[PDB]
Amino acid sequence: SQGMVGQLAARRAAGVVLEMIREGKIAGRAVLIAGQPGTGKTAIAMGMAQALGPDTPFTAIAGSEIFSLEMSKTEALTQAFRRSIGVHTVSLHEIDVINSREIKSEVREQINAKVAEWREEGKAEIIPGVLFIDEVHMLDIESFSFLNRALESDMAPVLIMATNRGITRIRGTSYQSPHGIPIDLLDRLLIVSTTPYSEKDTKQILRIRCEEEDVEMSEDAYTVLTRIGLETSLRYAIQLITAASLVCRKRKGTEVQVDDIKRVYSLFLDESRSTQYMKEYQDAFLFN
Amino acid sequence: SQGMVGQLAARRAAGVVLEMIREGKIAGRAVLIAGQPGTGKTAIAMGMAQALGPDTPFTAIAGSEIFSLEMSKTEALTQAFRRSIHTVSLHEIDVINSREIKSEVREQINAKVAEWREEGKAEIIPGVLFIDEVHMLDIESFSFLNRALESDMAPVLIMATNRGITRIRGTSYQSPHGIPIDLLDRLLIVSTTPYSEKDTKQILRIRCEEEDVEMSEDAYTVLTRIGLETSLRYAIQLITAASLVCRKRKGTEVQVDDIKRVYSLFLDESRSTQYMKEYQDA
Amino acid sequence: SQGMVGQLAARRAAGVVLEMIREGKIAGRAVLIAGQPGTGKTAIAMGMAQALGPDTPFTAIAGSEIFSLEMSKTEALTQAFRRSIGVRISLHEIDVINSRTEIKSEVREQINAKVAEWREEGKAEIIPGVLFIDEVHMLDIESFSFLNRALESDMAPVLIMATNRGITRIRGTSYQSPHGIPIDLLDRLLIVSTTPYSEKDTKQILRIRCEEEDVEMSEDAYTVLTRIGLETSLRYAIQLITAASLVCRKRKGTEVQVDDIKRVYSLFLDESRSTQYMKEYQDAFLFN
Amino acid sequence: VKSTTKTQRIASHSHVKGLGLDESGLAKQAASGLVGQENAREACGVIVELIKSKKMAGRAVLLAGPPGTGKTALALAIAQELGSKVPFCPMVGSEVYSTEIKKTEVLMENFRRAIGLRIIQDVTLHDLDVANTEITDKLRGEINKVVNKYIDQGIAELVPGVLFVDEVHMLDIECFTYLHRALESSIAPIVIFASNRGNCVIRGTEDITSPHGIPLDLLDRVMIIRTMLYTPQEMKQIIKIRAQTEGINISEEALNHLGEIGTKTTLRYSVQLLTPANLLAKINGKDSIEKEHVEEISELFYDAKSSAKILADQQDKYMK
Amino acid sequence: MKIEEVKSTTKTQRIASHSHVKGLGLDESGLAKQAASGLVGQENAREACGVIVELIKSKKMAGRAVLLAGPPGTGKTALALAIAQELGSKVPFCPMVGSEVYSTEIKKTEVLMENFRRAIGLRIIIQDVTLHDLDVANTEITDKLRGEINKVVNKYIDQGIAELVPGVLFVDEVHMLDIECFTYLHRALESSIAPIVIFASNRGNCVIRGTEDITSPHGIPLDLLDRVMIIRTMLYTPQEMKQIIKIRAQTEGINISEEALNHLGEIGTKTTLRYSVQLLTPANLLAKINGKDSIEKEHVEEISELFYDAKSSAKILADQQD
Amino acid sequence: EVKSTTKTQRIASHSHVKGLGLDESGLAKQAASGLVGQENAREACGVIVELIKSKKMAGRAVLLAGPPGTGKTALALAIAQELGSKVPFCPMVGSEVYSTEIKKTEVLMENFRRAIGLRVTLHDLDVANARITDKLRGEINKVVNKYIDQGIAELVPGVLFVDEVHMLDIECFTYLHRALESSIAPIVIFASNRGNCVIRGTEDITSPHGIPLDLLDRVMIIRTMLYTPQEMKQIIKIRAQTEGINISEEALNHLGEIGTKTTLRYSVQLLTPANLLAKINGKDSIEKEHVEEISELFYDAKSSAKILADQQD
Ligand SMILES: Nc1ncnc2c1ncn2[C@@H]1O[C@H](COP(=O)(O)OP(=O)(O)O)[C@@H](O)[C@H]1O
Ligand SMILES: Nc1ncnc2c1ncn2[C@@H]1O[C@H](COP(=O)(O)OP(=O)(O)O)[C@@H](O)[C@H]1O
Ligand SMILES: Nc1ncnc2c1ncn2[C@@H]1O[C@H](COP(=O)(O)OP(=O)(O)O)[C@@H](O)[C@H]1O
Repeated sequence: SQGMVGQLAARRAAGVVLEMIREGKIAGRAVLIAGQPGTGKTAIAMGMAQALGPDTPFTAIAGSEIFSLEMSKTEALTQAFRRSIGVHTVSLHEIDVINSREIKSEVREQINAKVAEWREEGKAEIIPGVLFIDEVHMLDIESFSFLNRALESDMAPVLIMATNRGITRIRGTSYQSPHGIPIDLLDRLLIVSTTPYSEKDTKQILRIRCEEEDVEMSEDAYTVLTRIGLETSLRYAIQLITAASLVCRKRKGTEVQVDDIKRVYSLFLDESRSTQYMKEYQDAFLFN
Repeated sequence: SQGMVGQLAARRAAGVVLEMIREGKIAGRAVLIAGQPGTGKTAIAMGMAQALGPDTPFTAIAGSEIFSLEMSKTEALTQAFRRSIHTVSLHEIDVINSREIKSEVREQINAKVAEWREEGKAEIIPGVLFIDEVHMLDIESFSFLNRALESDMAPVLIMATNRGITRIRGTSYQSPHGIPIDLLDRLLIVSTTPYSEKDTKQILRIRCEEEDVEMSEDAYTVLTRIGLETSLRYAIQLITAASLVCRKRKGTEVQVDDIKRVYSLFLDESRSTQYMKEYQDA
Repeated sequence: SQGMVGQLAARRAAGVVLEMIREGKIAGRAVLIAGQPGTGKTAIAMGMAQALGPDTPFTAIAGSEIFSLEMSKTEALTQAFRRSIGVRISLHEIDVINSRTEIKSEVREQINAKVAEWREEGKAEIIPGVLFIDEVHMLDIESFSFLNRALESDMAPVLIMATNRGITRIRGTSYQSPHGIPIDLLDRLLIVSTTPYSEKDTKQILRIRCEEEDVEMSEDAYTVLTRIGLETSLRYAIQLITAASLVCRKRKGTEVQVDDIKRVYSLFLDESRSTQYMKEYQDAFLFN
Repeated sequence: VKSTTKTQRIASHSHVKGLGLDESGLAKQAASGLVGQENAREACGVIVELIKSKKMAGRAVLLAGPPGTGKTALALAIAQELGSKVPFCPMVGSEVYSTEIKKTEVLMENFRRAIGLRIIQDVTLHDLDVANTEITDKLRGEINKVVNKYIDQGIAELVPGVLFVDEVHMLDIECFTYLHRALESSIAPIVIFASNRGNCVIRGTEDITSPHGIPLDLLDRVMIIRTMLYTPQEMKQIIKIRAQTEGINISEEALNHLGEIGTKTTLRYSVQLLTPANLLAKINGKDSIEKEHVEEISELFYDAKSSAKILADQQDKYMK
Repeated sequence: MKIEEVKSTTKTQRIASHSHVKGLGLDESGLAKQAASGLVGQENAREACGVIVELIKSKKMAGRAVLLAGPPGTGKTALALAIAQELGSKVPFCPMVGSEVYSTEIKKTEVLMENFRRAIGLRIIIQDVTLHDLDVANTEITDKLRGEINKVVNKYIDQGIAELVPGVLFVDEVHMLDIECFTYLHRALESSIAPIVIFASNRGNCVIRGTEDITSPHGIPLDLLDRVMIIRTMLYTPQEMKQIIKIRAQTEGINISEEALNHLGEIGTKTTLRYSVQLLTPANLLAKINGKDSIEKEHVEEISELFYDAKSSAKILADQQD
Repeated sequence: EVKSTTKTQRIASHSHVKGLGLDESGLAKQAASGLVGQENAREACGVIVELIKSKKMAGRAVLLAGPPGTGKTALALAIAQELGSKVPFCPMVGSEVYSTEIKKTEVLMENFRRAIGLRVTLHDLDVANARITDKLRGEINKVVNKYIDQGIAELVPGVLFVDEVHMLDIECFTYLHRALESSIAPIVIFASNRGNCVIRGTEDITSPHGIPLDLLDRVMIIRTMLYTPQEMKQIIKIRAQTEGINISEEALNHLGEIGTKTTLRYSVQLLTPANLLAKINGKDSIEKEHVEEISELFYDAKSSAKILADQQD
């Protein structure tokens, strides 16, 4: 249903989290979504945005997105929370570009007070959104400190963080913590675990994407491809499809045959074989 | 006597140093006092301040005190020497004429002082500076002292330390006491030895007197025994917390039972770490 | 002939490199003169300066001259290339003329554009020089990046680099390359290897240096002085002569004898014995 | 009054009203919310009487013990009983690292707030710092001269509060020196540190190893207190006290099963499964939380260590 | 915002070593030929690039990129050049090395934002022109000017007057770009005017530049490595390697005996193909000094004695030092 | 114009060094002009004195490698003695370059100017011509090249002693490499007691004595050897004489083993404090009793830290 396939564990757990959001009992927590890369961590976060409301704001910013020279880290994070709060309804960072034009920090606090008035007025009304920070172990203690100050606010959104890392050095210090998050915050997190896809789960996924890219396919070429997916990676299999049709439709086959999937699998490699060929050449060159 | 006890070696060695101070021969030297934490290094340094004169300026800055985000290191150290030299010191005069300090207002006061001093109106007397945990300082600050000791009005420097061979902070070389070798060839080094059992008892007997707290003879040998087992700093801590328990049950004066209770409640750094390294491994 | 002695391998290869300079085929390359210290790397480079021109500019700057207090690396390097570019009816020379105090990028493009006028004018003519950067492994990726932006130039001079190190971590990176040069540049270099001087080659050299201070010498002296030369360094033995004559002239001997060379060899040490003695003492107190 | 006191931090400590000691100074098994932990409870009782008897000149307090053993709770207890409306300021050590504000302004703002004046209007030194633009050190000395004057005039009394600095091993060598210098003054509050780490390299020196990550300059002015882990039988008693204060009905067996998670992970985790467990019961239309629920949450949500256990252990076989 | 087809910068030295590469030389259904349009061998990879040519024309390359992994001296700049040739009609090609972004006199974001604009051209009674030229015609580079020219250039296509020919951006030594450079690209590859990015790398599992615990394939981040299509290149056979050299000599006008390729080929098998190809010119000039038309095996054995490859020369100095 | 604020406090331990005590031949007398023993190195300095007088020291320096407390400064001070009357000598330690209130190039370029004098040092001509900056450096030198042209006043270059050379970073060496090229430079005498050291500021390059190879080549190295107990007593006997300290014959023997145990710098330092302790007991001279005590009271540096580490155990 709605593009979910399997992942019943996280889907259920995500369900529970909505209730503490609806019941107003989420204040001073967060959600962390732990699991291998490309196991629908984004989707489960996208899901909660949808199911929670018709106009709920949503923002998807990665960890490594903050290390850019565009502005400070604080400006980048501040702009994120400001965007992920809706008040037709338009977000607070949307309002900042009108009533400003960088932004003077005075402009922000200026708009804030005016908004507490119209909200209190009973003409304007506030709704929290959802912020999603992928790859969270990239952030550092100077940015984690900002979040705890940010969650303490009354109009704060719900924060959801994802990661695919176990015990790791907290970026910015010399200590190790689970998920590279400071321990002051991990005791407030609700951790939700996503497991890798099964065999049948994988097949269903490709079959959905083929529909999305209008590509005919044989049941043999469908299950020969799913086999690849479980052996290497799901984001590889999905890569091959569009490239597979263009070989089949080259010879005007139209319905993809196993020959093409055997062929195009031999032409574009995946990151595993790419390294191992490099690694082999590296060491034989180091030989003598 | 300044209620000195024990330290028979360092006390005498300190005595010899006063003569080269009085004979005008301490110029181009300094005093280093090596020894374990809590063996009267500040006291022995406080002693020489006393015996050298009734009004000698004395200054206590620790080594790590220079790491201030308020001021740079040079102000931190300059304000030390200026502070350590009716009668008043330069740094106290520095704030009046500087009604942070302007760099010109110091050199200004120096010229004005060279007149009144050479005049025969005022007299300058050097004091004593004490820099505890000197290994914290770095080569950027050691360079300053050597330039600072060259002045005619400079005080005598007394540096304490409880470390052996150590990396000179700011470089990649290991030097004794973390001091550069250009400076150790000028220092007079004095070693302070740990206290015996008898020496310990007399110390704790004085501080109970200092705070108006009685004790039984058993308590002293117990409390002194704790002193030798853990640290004199810890034992001296237990007393005030000891009296408040003895006075709790309306006892007159502290007994062994109360040293028992106040012991099992408050802990020292040795037991505190082991009763937590057991959890750390697990 | 012409002062060069031995180095018969590099002398010939240096000869070929002139031809790619004369035939206009050096563009987009450079010369690296690899070889242990004190094997005439500067000489063979200076030979190309002599052999190529009557007025050819020449600059001898080490790598460590770039790490200076009173200018950026770009400033110091840029002034080198400016100076080593000849012009007559060098660019850095004119820059104190058409400027007056500092030189600016806008000032430079001015004189460069004006020079594009007088060159094609037919009246003024430009001729490239030779830049010699000894101790090249000192440079970093910020300086190598500048060279690749420099050698592409239309009046760029020929770059000659020296070095006495094998693999090195490129200063500025976490990566190791042969000769401490980035791999993007080493595929554009012509490498010449210089071999250490033979015995007869050494003796001939000293005989030239002695002549320069009108210092006369006995035959056994040369034979003994060469032995120290091959044993320690050509750059050491040449140091002893000047000092040697002053002992001979001290006893009005008129001509250096082995007693003097045996004497002054006993008074002034060399870097080998110097360290050994330090390292012997360095250990004993360290033992305790 | 600026009414800026935080509440979402102390939310997990609403039940703690006192230290629960008899007149003599021996702990009762449970009173004023606290349960067990008698040794530390008795020790805090002594610390209470040195603060009132003015014997705590300069000294601080350290609560060394494993996480989830009542460190913050004991600190909060002392403040309420010691005086009416005495301020409590919890802070984690990692709050000093912020880009938009200097370290000194982080420590001082909490330090000033922990102190209040009883004129009658009770207000914290920090409200007078925001009542009297930007607040610099010149402004603080002035208020202390105008506040030390009011109390001396009988008009108001100074009630010093509690400053709880959790994760002390994260404050660098510069923050401590800023504390040590302030801890000697007379208007400061009582500083209570807390640590669950043994000997650690003092943040900012890369060579010094001192206990708990504190300098020896300041470590000789601290009174250490240990806390021991809670027993399975005490563990179940604490959670029942939180389930009540939340107005949550829990089954007797499930209170046992939730207690064992306490022994497995931490007391802070087991308590945090109450709320989500309750909502899962509302989904199935129940009043109380039955064992099915707690067995359900305990398989949906994960404690921190086990999750990284899964991923890292999957990571050896995931990549080769 | 004037159009300047004439005003341009072309690095002669970079095209010169691939002057012979005219087309990917694919025919039929993309089947490779042993020798076609200058290329030789590399049949596996040549066939694949033929597919990428189609994905680009059929507009399927939605935010994808290309990675050519393989040992150095295997035809990786050549193939990426041919793809630019095969898209046809003088599409831009901007070869750059990863280590160029570290420059002191210019920010990293400018060095990349620049090289992209050189690779997207606009064929607009008509004269082609690159987006960078419309910036230089637009002495200040601003983030406002960017979107303006993106609206001005894309208002012309949207008027139907203008057609956009996006070219190829070849970034070699990709493992030398730090994170901030990859995240700059990562948004630029999202745009609709962007060119094709063709990365290239010969290292293996490389840690991202900076103090990063992450170990990533080819030193690329994981977020960007997902939008990459990897193609492998294989080492050249002695026999193929000769047929490469014979083509460079023909393009330089150099007459060389058979035994001179048989020997010059083997040195390629030992060191690289880039080293062997470089020896042609210096061999020829020495062949002129001895007054011969063609290069005899004596000249290759001679140059081989004078000039060294970096991988051996450094080996000598370290060991003779030791 | 001159306050002459020269480091007298620094040279106070060298008052007895009058010259190199050279003999008529290249050999020098076993004991003369204050110095004692260390003959081999003394003779070499005799050669360095000639190359300076014969103007052959163009570009070169001197390196005095040897263990600590073997008479490095004393020779370097003596060399300034032999080069005429009242020639500048500016002893500086290498770690003085690291300063907060001053650029490294200042305090180096400054000591260099303090050491070249006229007939009045070139550093005096910057405070006297002060706005001392690099613009004014290039001006008074040519403004003084003119005076030698006129013969009004003659330039005598002095000696510069840079101790602890291994503490100067790669930037300082490149600076001296420049100014040692100019024609108004003094004789730079480095001193080091360490073998191969990573050149400060490079973290990978190892060179002899911590000196870069470009500068390590224009250097003439001279080794000094440790003193015998025999000779070491004579030096301590010489310092006592110059300080008016009567010392017992037995004490010099007990004060000569303590030297060879630790250093010569240490034993010379124990004289003054030993004397005052004898004044306490109202003695004319220093008896063995005293040195038996000061050896107990004060400690040499390495032994003190030796004790504290063992107390760490
Ligand atoms: N002695 C106690 N009696 C009852 N509840 C307690 C006691 N100590 C702690 N708690 C509660 O247990 C939970 C976790 O303990 P907490 O004090 O927060 O851990 P930490 O030890 O790291 O500070 C909180 O709900 C807290 O209020
Ligand atoms: N298949 C080929 N066809 C034609 N020329 C080739 C072929 N393979 C390599 N070359 C030539 O070899 C040289 C190296 O190009 P390339 O291999 O891309 O450099 P790199 O190997 O470092 O990527 C160029 O001359 C290129 O044209
Ligand atoms: N040859 C000598 N004869 C007499 N006294 C000497 C001699 N050499 C050094 N001294 C004295 O011994 C001490 C050693 O100083 P010195 O070792 O020269 O400096 P450094 O330790 O830096 O090398 C000084 O008091 C010096 O004057």
